[PDB]
Amino acid sequence: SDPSSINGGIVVAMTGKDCVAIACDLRLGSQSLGVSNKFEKIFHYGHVFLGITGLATDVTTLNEMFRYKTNLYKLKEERAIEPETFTQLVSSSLYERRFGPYFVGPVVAGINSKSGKPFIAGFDLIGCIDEAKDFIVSGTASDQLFGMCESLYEPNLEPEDLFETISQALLNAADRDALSGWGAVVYIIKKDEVVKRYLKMRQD
Amino acid sequence: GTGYDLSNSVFSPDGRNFQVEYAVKAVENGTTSIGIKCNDGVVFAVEKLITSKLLVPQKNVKIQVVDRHIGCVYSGLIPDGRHLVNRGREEAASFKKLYKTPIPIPAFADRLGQYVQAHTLYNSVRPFGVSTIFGGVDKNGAHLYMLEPSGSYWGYKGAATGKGRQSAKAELEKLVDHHPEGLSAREAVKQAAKIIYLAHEDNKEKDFELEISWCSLSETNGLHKFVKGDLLQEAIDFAQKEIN
Amino acid sequence: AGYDRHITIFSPEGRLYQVEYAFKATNQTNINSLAVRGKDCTVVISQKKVPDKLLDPTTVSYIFCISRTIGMVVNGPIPDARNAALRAKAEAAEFRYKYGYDMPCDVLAKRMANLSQIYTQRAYMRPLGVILTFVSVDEELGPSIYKTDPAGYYVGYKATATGPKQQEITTNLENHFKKSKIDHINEESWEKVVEFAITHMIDALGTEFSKNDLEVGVATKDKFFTLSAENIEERLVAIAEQD
Amino acid sequence: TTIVGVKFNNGVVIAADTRSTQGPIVADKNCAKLHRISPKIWCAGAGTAADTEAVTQLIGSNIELHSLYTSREPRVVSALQMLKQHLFKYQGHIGAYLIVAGVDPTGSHLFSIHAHGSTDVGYYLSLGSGSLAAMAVLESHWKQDLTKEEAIKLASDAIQAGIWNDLGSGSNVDVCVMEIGKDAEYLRNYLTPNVREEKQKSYKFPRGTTAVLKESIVNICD
Amino acid sequence: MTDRYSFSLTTFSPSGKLGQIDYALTAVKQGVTSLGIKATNGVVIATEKKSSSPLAMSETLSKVSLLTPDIGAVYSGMGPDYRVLVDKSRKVAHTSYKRIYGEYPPTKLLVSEVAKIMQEATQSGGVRPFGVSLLIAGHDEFNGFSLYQVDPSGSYFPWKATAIGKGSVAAKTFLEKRWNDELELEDAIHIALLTLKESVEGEFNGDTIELAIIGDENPDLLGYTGIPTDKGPRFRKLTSQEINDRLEAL
Amino acid sequence: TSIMAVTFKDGVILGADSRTTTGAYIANRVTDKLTRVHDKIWCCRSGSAADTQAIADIVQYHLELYTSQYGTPSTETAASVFKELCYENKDNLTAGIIVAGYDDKNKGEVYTIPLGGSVHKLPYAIAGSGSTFIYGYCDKNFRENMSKEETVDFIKHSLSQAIKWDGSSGGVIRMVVLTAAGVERLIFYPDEYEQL
Amino acid sequence: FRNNYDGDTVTFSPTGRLFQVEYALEAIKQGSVTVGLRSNTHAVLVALKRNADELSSYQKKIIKCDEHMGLSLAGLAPDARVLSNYLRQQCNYSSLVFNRKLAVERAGHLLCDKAQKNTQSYGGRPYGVGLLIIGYDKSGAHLLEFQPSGNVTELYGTAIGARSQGAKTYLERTLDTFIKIDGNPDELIKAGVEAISQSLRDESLTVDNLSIAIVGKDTPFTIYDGEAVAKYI
Amino acid sequence: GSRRYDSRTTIFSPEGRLYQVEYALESISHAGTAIGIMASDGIVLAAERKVTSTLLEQDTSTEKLYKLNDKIAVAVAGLTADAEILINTARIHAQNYLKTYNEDIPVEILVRRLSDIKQGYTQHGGLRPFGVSFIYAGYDDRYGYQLYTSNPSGNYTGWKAISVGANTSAAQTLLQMDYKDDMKVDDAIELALKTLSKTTDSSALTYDRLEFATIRKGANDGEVYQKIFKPQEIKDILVKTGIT
Ligand SMILES: *[B]([O])([O])[C]([C][C]([C])[C])[N]C(=O)[C]([C]C1=[C][C]=[C][C]=[C]1)[N]C(=O)C1=[C]N=[C][C]=N1
Ligand SMILES: *[B]([O])([O])[C]([C][C]([C])[C])[N]C(=O)[C]([C]C1=[C][C]=[C][C]=[C]1)[N]C(=O)C1=[C]N=[C][C]=N1
Repeated sequence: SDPSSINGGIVVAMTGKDCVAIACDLRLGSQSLGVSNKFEKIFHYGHVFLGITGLATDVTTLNEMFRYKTNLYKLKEERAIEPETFTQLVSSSLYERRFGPYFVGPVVAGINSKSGKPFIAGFDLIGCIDEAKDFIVSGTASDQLFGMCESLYEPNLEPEDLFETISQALLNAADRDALSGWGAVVYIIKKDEVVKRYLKMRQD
Repeated sequence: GTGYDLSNSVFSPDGRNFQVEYAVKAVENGTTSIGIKCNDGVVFAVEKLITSKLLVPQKNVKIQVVDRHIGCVYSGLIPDGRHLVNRGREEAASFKKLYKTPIPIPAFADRLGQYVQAHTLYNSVRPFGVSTIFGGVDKNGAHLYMLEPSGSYWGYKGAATGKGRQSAKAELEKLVDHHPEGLSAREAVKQAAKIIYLAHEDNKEKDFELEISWCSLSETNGLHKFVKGDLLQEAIDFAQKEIN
Repeated sequence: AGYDRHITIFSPEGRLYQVEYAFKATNQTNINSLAVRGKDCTVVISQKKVPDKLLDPTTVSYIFCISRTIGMVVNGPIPDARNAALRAKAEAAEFRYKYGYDMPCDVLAKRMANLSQIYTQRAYMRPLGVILTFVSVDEELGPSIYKTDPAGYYVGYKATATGPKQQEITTNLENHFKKSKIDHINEESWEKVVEFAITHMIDALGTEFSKNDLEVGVATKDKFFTLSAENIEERLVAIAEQD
Repeated sequence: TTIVGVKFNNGVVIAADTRSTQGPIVADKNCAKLHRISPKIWCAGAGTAADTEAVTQLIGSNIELHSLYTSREPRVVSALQMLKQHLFKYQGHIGAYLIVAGVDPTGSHLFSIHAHGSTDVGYYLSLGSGSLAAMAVLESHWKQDLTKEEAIKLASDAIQAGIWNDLGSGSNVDVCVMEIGKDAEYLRNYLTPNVREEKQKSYKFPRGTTAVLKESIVNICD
Repeated sequence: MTDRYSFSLTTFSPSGKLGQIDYALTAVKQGVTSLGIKATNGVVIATEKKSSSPLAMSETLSKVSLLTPDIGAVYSGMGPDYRVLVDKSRKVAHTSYKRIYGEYPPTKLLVSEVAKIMQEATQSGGVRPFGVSLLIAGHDEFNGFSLYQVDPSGSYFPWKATAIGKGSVAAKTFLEKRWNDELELEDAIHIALLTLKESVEGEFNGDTIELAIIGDENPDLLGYTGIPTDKGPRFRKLTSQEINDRLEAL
Repeated sequence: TSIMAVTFKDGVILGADSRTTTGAYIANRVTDKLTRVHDKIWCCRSGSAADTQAIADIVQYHLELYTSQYGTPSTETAASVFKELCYENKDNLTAGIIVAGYDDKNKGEVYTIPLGGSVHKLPYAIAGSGSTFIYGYCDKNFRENMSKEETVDFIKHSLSQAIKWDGSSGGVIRMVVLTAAGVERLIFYPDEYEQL
Repeated sequence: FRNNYDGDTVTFSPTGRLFQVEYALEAIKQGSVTVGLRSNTHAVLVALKRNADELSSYQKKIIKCDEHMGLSLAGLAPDARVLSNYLRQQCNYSSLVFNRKLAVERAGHLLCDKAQKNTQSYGGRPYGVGLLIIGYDKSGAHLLEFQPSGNVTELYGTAIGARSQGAKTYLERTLDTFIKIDGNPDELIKAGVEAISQSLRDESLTVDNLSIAIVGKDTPFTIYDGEAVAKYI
Repeated sequence: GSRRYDSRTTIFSPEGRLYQVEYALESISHAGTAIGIMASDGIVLAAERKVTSTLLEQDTSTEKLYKLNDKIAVAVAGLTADAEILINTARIHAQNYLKTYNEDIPVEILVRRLSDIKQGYTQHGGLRPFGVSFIYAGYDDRYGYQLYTSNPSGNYTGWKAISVGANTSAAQTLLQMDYKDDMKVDDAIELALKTLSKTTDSSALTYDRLEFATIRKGANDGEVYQKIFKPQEIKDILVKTGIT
């Protein structure tokens, strides 16, 4: 019934000291039936990362769309799109379908290559931009995520610490949601490098 | 160079539009028709050349009504005239439908004007082959107009077009001078029949048939009506008499 | 090849003959006009010639009331002038509807210039053989005069003139401003500005005018109107009692 | 949401809270409900966030183009006509409720527009779920001939009525002052009466607390 | 009615020439000279306000136009063509960029858009090419300051300095001599004023000349305060006075 | 909403309350329901604020273009335009409109256009939720050719009664007098009409 | 001259002529003669059918529009079919929507307007066929002559096509006579045949070569061919 | 009407040739020469900038070498503006393909498409053809390195080495003289410079008049890399190859 509760899933992003992190669960189900445990919800175009929760078919379609758009962008602009600019492209792209929206909950994370400033943002299904300085949550366990984040979080965490924090936020929120879990992946982003780690969690 | 006269919307070096000017030639080659504005209305009349005895008399009517208060007569390519009245009739219905009040003659005139002028803007169409005399009674008086193939039109005291436009224009100028107080509906009707009999000399070879119509605030109640029977015969006589 | 003179495409010299010929059409009516700016009004004077005796003098005009505030005088054939008028009226009415305020004289001028620029570039549209002078007392710019041509060109003037004897009127007016050193008739009443206008219209043309030889339009704060034969006479008399 | 508009002796001021909600959950604790249509014509929006932002930028964009085309400063009545005819066109489906204010060649103005397309004029206005708390304050303290400072206080207090008494409103207060002869001044977070108290403990985890299955470096460069 | 001119009005001649574009360039040649010079911290574009009558108000006619707060244009050729091109340019900068990425397009892209509009009027049915050549100058975060030229064909190229119109050849030559990669904005303005002098017949002052620059941000020209990331437009038209003050150190 | 237009000896007067509501909340208490569609042709709006505003703006645009071309329009013409919009779009509008105008040849005229989109020319007309409560009063107290003072009094009493009983009506009573003399705006406050 | 102004109907010649239209009229003259005449009770159409070879048929020249209307053609058959079909619809729309038979005079007006549209626009061509329409309506018997220029005229009698001038003179002479052949169709038809023979020359009207149509007071427009017209040869 | 001014861009000559295509080609022949040479370990694209000046900003310039995909690029000869129209649609067809199949578009499929667009302007529409000729240099996992060419007619073919623009006959003879199936990208680079160097219509052959690009699969990686040479880079390779 609710296109946003058929497949399930979560994504969360946090800002730390000279870094940003974005994570997602790996479940893809059809109501009660778990179907895939390798459905990652985080993609990236250049150094800009985007996680998408919601109806899986749209999550896929949007990714294909942004790859398409960021490609033409790079060809014309002769440079890689930045977090801030992309956020705008996501928002305008979503509102374009104002009365027949994609049932997704986008999340943008990245470091501005020129200013080196960490950046994260969330959007509703029709494009409204939520640019937070601390964290963004999305998915079927967003209440739980809000709870975890609102407590566990603290400013200027170092990459190694931010990792522990975002991982615990995701993991414990997912374990209270029937439609999330089945594996998780976390991205720690820094100006220079990006590390990707798969977490160990309950498989029920 | 040359060729400036083969396409309709083309300006010749002297700023003219030859196709329109050629259309006029078609108008001058037509029957003569007139319009006489009077103290509370307007009268219309036209010459109808009797090509043969086979033509049913009084049948092939030429004068046309638009809405219920406007009269239209023209010289030149007859079919083009009907086409213009049809447009005017739609033009009028449209106006009444939105504003409720029947269309003012000045407003109606611009409608025909804008439309005719339109046919001098593209090479994909031909200018109208007629000059139209039309008018009627409205909220503030009577109005008489004459529209040329160029889309040009003005309000007149009297107007004529066609073969004998000069004879008519001459007779009309007299009336204007000798009647500063304004002719009357009844008088204009006879006067008209005369201008037509006189202007017929520029075509004295073929026999004709006269046609008159009028729109007077007092004689017809502001409605356009054709002159028939007695009133018509009385005018034919007044003419046939002064023609000698 | 030689068709570069029938439709609006470039001639080898980079010229557009149809636009040039359209300019020729603007003098066909053999009428002159001029506009000057008062202290708080704008005036436009134009020769009125009624040849045929069978005409109804009251319907022979080349001045138009575009909107409650915009007035427009045309130099060119009446059918093209009316086409331009109807459009300008429509454009002015719509602008008010969409933007909530009255279309400014200069803006309507630009709008019409652009429309004319198009007949200049598109082959199926012929240019209109007219020159449009727009006047009013803009709520932001004050007394205003803007004129457009068949080339789609348009600019604002301190004062201007159009017609066969345009040059004489212009140089006349030029001289007056070189003298007065200001860019407008320093008069409080529009009646004197109308008089100034008619006066110079006479000097430059070397002709005397009767009440039925002229046509006058006046633009003031929130209103543009045209004078009557009698309103004009009252004007003619006044000037008479000075010469 | 609580948004208000208050006219003062030489201009107009608008304020708004900073909370965004989805059901009973606070989505954004500091969003910006104050939008710029042109330099001196600002708008306060309530209703559907995406909608208020979108309609505000669209009209803003057209207003910019109209300004360039007419070589004139934009007028508030123009932003008001474009906005209202757009909303009307969409029979209320675009959930935008706006308080549009500003100064232009013709003076200072204050209007409001509802999603269906109707507009209203007044010296003081409010819209949103906080609308009733705000209006109670306005109807109780407004007076004609307010000074810029009095207006800021009145407008700011009205928003506070919303923040404290309306669950749909909260966090901070944003204000924007538009005075007849000066630049419009936008005061983001003019008031921040809801700072979170220091937490009772730090939840910084000892590194290694999280079990990792696999790890790898991600390729950004092309 | 209905435009039945759905075929090209610009076609290939046996020699391989495209007559209408050639003629359009010829129209551009007759135009009043206009120029542009790129400095290390700015760009300057300037032209002559060839008043077509002393009764006309030269102010009401700007040849230098702002397209975006960091981009301006100037031309040589048919003014009316330029005017409608500026309207389209300003609109395309919104419809095709601001309304999508929430920021004004960078100079090369906007120029690219304009060039496209002109290319179309070179091949579409029923039209003649535009009779103008534009010089567009702007600045953007990742590309810095830039100067371009767009011709009636739709072709465009970047310049350190150049001139178009009536005395372009002579002007281009004078610029090659004075240009270097260390010029400061004032230096370029100065050189611009010197170059334009050789092209102006009559009066040469801040009322007969129109000059604009693309330089630093003008927070004073913004109209409001409160948004740290908004520092004002880099485009600025010089005042009749500002010009005269410099003509004195000519 | 309580609105009415009455024709009298010297022309015609329009009156209305100033309340717009959203359920039981008074969205606007100082609303101006007397809208000008031309110098001497005004209207009274009832029903949907958005609908009537949109309709009014369109009629205004039409009459302005009408004037530009054919001079001042008759009051009958203004009613025709309102009707054309209201009738042709009956399915998507909730607008109860009263059209009143002053002509020199016709003096004052009143045309009422109710929901359906039908037109009705009358000596006087009343509409809006509060009008139901004053049908008796108005029918008993109206006389033709009253004086401006008598008319202003008739409107003032009628509306204060409408405002008294109808919760959708309230605030101030506004009036607009249309005569050869010109246009006059009248406003009456609660403290006055409440004790009539 | 002419050669530079006869390219299409949209062009006026320096004297104000529309050659394309004139050329169309020429197709009519090259068409087989047909005659039309009426009294006050009836209207008759006598048409000489033309055959290609002696192995061919004598192409039909009479079409029925309604029970009270019909016409004879001279010129491009396809154009007559187009115009007759248009008339059939107008005659039909009148009955369906207004339960009223279309006045002959009004049908002439419709044809004129349809023809006119093809003489003012680019790309089209004028119609190349002449038509004689007869009918009996609420105002009696009627005869109409249609010209591609768009000119439609009401007459007592007339003829169009090759040598049509013979018959036309005969009728303009026999006028006072046939106009009074009321209540007697066979007499009107005979007068119709004596008129059409005034334009003969090649051969003599035969049985499969003659075609006649009649309509009036109490006679729904009907067509007679061959045997049925033998008693008139 | 309009017919009068219709050039009829898409008709056959009595000899069965396409006038406009022929003249467009004649146009292309005056364009700066572009060369494409395919080696075993990569592809080389070189082009001579037509018309330059002391003030032309070469650093920010691009007029003959454009990136279509991350594996495909083109060399242009003709109207730059016409070329850009085609290039953009080209870049779009690529992304569409990528979004549909989640695989980069095979080089020929992209070339056939663009060539099809060109062919269209040849058979219907009444519009002039694009005055452009392309040299496509790309790589895909089905045919490895490929080199193609397309012209106004909409015809295309594959090559080991080829040129477009001015003096093609001269340049083609030189290539067909020193080319060898086992060449290496560095050999190709040198051959390319030599050819241009001998077919130039200018004095010497400086870097400010050149555009250079290579599509190689850098051994220390395993992927395909496009490199549009920077002025300085072209100046260097110019010295080494002994042209200083
Ligand atoms: B306020 O109440 O107007 C407030 C502020 C907004 C207009 C800037 N409204 C909201 O925050 C809305 C409430 C709403 C919920 C559901 C349907 C319609 C309106 N919330 C949002 O717009 C929103 C945006 N993104 C994420 C979550 N919620
Ligand atoms: B009155 O009742 O007509 C009144 C005033 C309006 C015509 C200017 N109507 C309204 O205020 C309507 C609702 C209504 C109440 C009673 C009878 C008929 C209609 N309200 C609104 O239009 C409204 C409310 N809030 C915001 C916008 N619009």
